[PDB]
Amino acid sequence: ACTKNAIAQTGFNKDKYFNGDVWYVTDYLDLEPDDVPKRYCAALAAGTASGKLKEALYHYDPKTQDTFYDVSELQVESLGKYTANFKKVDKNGNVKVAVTAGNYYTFTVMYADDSSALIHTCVHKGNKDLGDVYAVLNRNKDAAAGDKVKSAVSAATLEFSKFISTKENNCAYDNDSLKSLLTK
Ligand code: HEM
Repeated sequence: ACTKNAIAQTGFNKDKYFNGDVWYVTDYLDLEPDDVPKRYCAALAAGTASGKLKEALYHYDPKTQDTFYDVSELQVESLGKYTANFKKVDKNGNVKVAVTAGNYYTFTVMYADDSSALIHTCVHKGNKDLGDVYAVLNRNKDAAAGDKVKSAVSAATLEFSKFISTKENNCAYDNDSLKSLLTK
């Protein structure tokens, strides 16, 4: 279950964030115990495609090899806060699981600059009961979190020391498929 109304960044620059490029998750914080694996790889691309706000997601469990992509058209709740009915797709955008009512996530951009971001997401997926997940993003998949984003974690009244790193999982990403999925 989700419990947080995350506050969007003051002055959030949507066109910079949603520029069609890839963001890598470098660190995350799951508020529910035992909710997701400790070891994981995730990335996304975010952009406008033929006038529509879109996100493409990639998840990979480096131990099980469980892999999945998603694409969504984002709807706007307020600047920096979005809702999105996700469809699971293959890497080429072919639909594996259609959009369904009740399958959606919310997405709040709590901090962003050109190279780093802090987001909150609340995923709703039928009968599961996932909780709040915060993620530190970087444009560079290997970047250690810098002072701007770490300060934003503190300003959200969170402890960066509790975030789990994705860096020791040998994560490798198909950047091309994330970018192309934005159109699908
Ligand atoms: C930008 C950050 C993220 C977003 C927006 C996001 C969103 C989602 C969405 C929409 C799904 C359901 C997809 C589908 O069924 O088609 C999902 C599933 C999942 N995510 Fe994430 N995710 C993010 C990061 C992470 C991270 C960092 C982890 C680390 C463990 C993670 C673990 C999982 C797991 C284990 C599932 C499968 C849940 C299940 O079906 O039992 N996610 N995520």
